[PDB]
Amino acid sequence: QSEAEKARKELLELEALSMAVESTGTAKAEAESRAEAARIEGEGSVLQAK
Amino acid sequence: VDQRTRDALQRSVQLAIEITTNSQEAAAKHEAQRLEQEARGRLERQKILD
Repeated sequence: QSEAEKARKELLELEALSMAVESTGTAKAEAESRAEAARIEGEGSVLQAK
Repeated sequence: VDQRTRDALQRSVQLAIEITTNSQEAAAKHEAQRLEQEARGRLERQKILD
């Protein structure tokens, strides 16, 4: 179990790189979508107010 | 001289035999259990390396 643990530390630190991706990628995606929609509304509001 | 003494000595050897048959059957079982663990040690480590 000391041998099935020196490798299991390696399986764990690779899951930490992978879980970084699933989380930073998900939050990056839902936030850049809201920033783009609000830019369209913002450039239109300048014209609409003109 | 007496026969019933020779019987009492006859059951003495029937035991002596069973004492050596029990010792190989216990020495085999301890080797079976040792190898069965040398595989499990690798089969469990191999799943983690996959």
